[PDB]
Amino acid sequence: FTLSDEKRNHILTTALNLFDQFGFQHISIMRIITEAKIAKQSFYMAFPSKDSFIIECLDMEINRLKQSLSNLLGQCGKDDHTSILKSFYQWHVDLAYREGYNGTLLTKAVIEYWNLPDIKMKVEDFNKWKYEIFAEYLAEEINNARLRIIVSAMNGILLPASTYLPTWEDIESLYG
Amino acid sequence: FTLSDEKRNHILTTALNLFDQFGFQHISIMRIITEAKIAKQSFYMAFPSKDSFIIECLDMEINRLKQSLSNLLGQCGKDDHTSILKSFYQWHVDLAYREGYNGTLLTKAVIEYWNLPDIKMKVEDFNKWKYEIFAEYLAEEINNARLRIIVSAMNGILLPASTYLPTWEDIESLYGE
DNA sequence: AAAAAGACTAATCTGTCTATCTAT
DNA sequence: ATAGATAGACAGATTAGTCTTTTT
Repeated sequence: FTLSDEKRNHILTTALNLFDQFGFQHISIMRIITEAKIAKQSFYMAFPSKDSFIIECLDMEINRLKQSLSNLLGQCGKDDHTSILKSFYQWHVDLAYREGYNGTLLTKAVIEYWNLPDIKMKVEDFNKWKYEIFAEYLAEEINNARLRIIVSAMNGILLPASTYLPTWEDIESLYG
Repeated sequence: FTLSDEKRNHILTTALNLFDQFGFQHISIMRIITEAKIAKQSFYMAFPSKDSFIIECLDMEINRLKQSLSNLLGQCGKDDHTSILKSFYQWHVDLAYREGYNGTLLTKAVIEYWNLPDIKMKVEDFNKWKYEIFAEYLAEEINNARLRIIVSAMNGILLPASTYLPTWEDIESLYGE
């Protein structure tokens, strides 16, 4: 009748792991219901439809990636512009350089869910946020021409089935 | 027990136009058959299953992307490395600016079919082919640290819901160094 | 015989939604 | 009565193998 946030946040986390491992298509409600040690009726007292459940899962993953990159950049010196560059590269690395990587969860949401314009907007607002939060740290050094190439090159790393990825020493030569 | 190859390409091209705008899991084979104005049994005589049809659809797209890039870089002036880099850049922007872009058809096949290992191999074979055919025309080594950044910046243009696309003058200033 | 159109079916699998059934 | 499990059940679609009729 009123799903507890202990249980409510369990269908979200269980589905997010099932979605990142596989896909939005393969993983069904019945798959998440059993693995989250929950029933089917109580799942609908907090989420009306599956499309609302996918949007809810996307906002949680976007906020997760937001805090993940926010803390990683704040651990370097304000004048150490090279440490911010390496943290930005290693952040895109530990995502793509993982076992069973088939793209980020945000890229999957834009491919399967072109029907809802709010989903592509939610991902676009984060990609713009990732660029602007990275330029906030390095605004007095790297110019906008090189910044757009740095971020676009880092986005090419997140692209699955990509070859000839730019190493850190390759990124080191761009700064100087 | 055999099918006309003219009809074979009609089922293949109809599904490709359906997948590039809607993805693989949205379009069913009953929709592909009804959209191609063909019969349901003629689809199974040529293609044994649905995954065999998808892999055949991926091989046709890669060979299409191969000739499209081989020609665009080939029609450029000989030893005009700047004009080739400009055509290589405008090629990725032309793909990302196509209406209804939710990702490359290769990216969808990789994401939506993680189970089939040969799908991830064919796209990896294409991206490996794309980087090496670019170093050939530029008279540059296959290990140029600049080249690895240029191509990866172009793939970032093909990212779904991308933003802050680098301008041509940005890619020009890199190669100018 | 060859190909090509036409539904059958069947075995399957979901999306919600009903109908209780408790323990609390 | 709240909360949460535990089921089938309506309603669609669905992929693959069957059967019929037909034109070349």
